[PDB]
Amino acid sequence: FHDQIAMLSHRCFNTLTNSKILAAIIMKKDSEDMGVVVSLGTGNRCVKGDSLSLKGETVNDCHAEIISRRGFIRFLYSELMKYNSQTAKDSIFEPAKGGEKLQIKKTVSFHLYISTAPCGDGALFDKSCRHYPVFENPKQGKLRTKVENGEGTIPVLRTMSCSDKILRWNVLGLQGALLTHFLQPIYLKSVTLGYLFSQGHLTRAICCRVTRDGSAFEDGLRHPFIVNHPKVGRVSIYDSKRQSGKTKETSVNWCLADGYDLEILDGTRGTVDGPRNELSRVSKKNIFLLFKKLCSFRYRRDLLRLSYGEAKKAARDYETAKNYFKKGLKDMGYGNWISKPQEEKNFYLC
Amino acid sequence: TFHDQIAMLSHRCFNTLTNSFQPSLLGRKILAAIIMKKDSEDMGVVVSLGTGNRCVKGDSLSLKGETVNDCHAEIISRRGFIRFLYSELMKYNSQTAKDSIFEPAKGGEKLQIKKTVSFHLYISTAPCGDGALFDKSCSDRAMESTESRHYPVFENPKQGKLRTKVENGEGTIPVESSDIVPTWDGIRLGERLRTMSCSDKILRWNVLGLQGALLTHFLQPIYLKSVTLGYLFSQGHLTRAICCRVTRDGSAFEDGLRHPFIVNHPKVGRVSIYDSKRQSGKTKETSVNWCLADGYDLEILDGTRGTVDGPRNELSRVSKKNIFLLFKKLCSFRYRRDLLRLSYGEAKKAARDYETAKNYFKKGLKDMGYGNWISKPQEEKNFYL
RNA sequence: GAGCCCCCCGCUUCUGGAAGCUAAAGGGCU
Ligand SMILES: O=P(O)(O)O[C@H]1[C@H](OP(=O)(O)O)[C@H](OP(=O)(O)O)[C@H](OP(=O)(O)O)[C@@H](OP(=O)(O)O)[C@H]1OP(=O)(O)O
Ligand SMILES: O=P(O)(O)O[C@H]1[C@H](OP(=O)(O)O)[C@H](OP(=O)(O)O)[C@H](OP(=O)(O)O)[C@@H](OP(=O)(O)O)[C@H]1OP(=O)(O)O
Ligand SMILES: [Zn+2]
Ligand SMILES: [Zn+2]
Ligand SMILES: [Zn+2]
Ligand SMILES: [Zn+2]
Repeated sequence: FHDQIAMLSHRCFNTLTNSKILAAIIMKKDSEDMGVVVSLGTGNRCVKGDSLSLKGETVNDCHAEIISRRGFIRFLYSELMKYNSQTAKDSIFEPAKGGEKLQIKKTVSFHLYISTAPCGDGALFDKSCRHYPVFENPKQGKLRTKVENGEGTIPVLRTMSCSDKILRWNVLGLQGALLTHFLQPIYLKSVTLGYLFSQGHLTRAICCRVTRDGSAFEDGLRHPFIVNHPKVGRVSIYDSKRQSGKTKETSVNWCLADGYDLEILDGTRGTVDGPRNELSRVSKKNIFLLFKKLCSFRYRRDLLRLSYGEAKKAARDYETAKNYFKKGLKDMGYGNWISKPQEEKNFYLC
Repeated sequence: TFHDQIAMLSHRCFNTLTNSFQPSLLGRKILAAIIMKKDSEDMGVVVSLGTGNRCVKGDSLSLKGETVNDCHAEIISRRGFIRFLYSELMKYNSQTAKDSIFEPAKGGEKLQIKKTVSFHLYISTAPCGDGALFDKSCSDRAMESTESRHYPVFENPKQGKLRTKVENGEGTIPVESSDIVPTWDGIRLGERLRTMSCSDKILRWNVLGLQGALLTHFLQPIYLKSVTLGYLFSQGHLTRAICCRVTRDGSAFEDGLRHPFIVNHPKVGRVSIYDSKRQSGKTKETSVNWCLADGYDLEILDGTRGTVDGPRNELSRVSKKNIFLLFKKLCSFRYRRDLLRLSYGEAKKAARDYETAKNYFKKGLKDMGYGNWISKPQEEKNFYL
């Protein structure tokens, strides 16, 4: 099953780049349907403190998984644009309970593919080493933050590892805070790894680290947020020699609604590769514009007046679930999750 | 001491140990040995032996200290010396204090080496790094100079720079403006693993001691007295490589260091004539270890993986785990209950004096202008037992 | 200050040999 996911992602990337560390998100309409790559990203770098922007014109994490999520979010905005009464049947969204929000249809699902293991708790193992998590040592399961000048992470202006962010996705959903105003949380059906795959430490890293001490965490999670446990798999055949070849710091991102227009960024700074230093299309400003257009289209003038921080905090349910998940992580002994100052998110669109 | 004696002792010990073993040890090799001399008329006895020319890859590292991060001959030789020191500390007691190489120091808290006992080191070639940036045609002639005063030469700024043996690369490259921070998952994901050169390690021994950090609980630092090389010897290069490069900008570094930690200026020497048969290619990866307490037992390791060469890839007796086991045994024997409840990293950090000296030495190396020391990921030094 | 090539050093692919990569240390030419 995961071989088809990997080959689909590789074929899509090769076709788009005809004119590597590569992640993709794949939406499979039905079991018989092969599936289509919907979001695609590459990169291995993260910006530093000097490239941090208060007004949010720079992507603060050019890693592959993060940028694929940010392409998938743009794709979801596009699909919400396309939704109407006439095209309701042919879309992937259906009315949810209460009629206040839409929701993803049952048959359509999403899957994630990463060429290598996420940084953090997904590659803490040696040759010696239903979910089957592994908790043999006290140090295992701790939060780790990305280090500057490298792909690695160190245990706890600091950016959490890819594994911790995948855990946050598996608890609070993929859609983020803003799309909660119009959607229910969406969770990955499966996670596929190309290299550096350990079953015990991947399932512990992404889902099961909050189920170590029993089911005392799920009960406190208000619906519809759940502790997702996606199916975890590996590619059947793999390259033997680890690839140590030097890797460029360019990041390629694409979404299904963009046709054949890839965007290239440099992870050291987080802007489009060019002398003019164009604003990235996966940046905070473009996402806020896309949301304000969705709100204008949906006649929800209440959300227009809110800035990025105010609109993000407007989703009471999502923010309460986020705070509860952070507190649950701090309780079990994993260190404090770092959040950037609110002045970064307190920007008003022009 | 007459260097030819050190070389003959080392090679005779090797030949006797491997006189009738498997033919796989007939390839080219680099040999290092440590010799101890109890008095003036002592003929000399080998107390360690190591070989090999490789290191581990970034993939083969271990999170519980079950691998050896290096296999260069001098490194394995110093590890064997550490094992010998542990065994000799085991044998010590009140009855056999005179026959032992140790004597009580001021206050009796920690032992020290007898003033009549000395240690020498022989390497079959020049140590990699700052000690080998010159052609074999630059071979100086052997002179029996009575004076012990070194003669370092600082021809260019590039000389004196620190350097690492990168993985899957050729040569010995300085600590660049490469700010790649060594991390466990980062190295696993595919970055380059950089192990420090043997010349830098020998400088570290001369400034800190050959006993490491754990042994400093029970002993004062142990220093070397002579280094004998069998090829690629140059006085002005080797002297700066091992001990003089920390004294280039005056003696202000010496007064900063705190007794019993002091710089060491061992007598440098070269064998009378080199063995001209030094083939460049065909350098296999097997490594050999031998200590005095072992008797006739030699440990053969595959240098690429850092484990015992065999299908079972069992533990190496020079690995960090076995050294920690010996430390626990000695702490139990010496009624040191407080140290018995600490981890490897904390036990090394328990010795305030050695840690302070090591940090000061690294800071002095960086400030004076030779780069920054490259350390293994913290998840690899502080392991789980 | 730029460009080119001449030599010694740990890996992959077709007992031996051949090719390629690795980035440092000296040299020559315009
Ligand atoms: O860009 P992402 O990596 O996908 O996540 C960012 C951001 O994380 P980064 O700053 O590391 O990029 C926020 O995390 P913080 O570091 O700011 O704490 C996070 O959550 P918050 O914005 O609530 O802090 C999230 O937001 P969401 O919960 O909607 O997934 C999202 O923020 P943006 O998408 O607005 O940039
Ligand atoms: O090569 P070795 O002679 O065995 O030196 C190793 C080790 O070097 P490796 O990099 O090859 O593992 C450490 O060097 P770094 O990892 O820091 O670069 C260093 O350990 P410390 O810096 O923490 O002191 C040292 O320690 P010591 O001076 O006590 O001998 C010692 O460590 P081990 O004895 O544990 O192998
Ligand atoms: Zn990452
Ligand atoms: Zn799980
Ligand atoms: Zn060497
Ligand atoms: Zn000297």
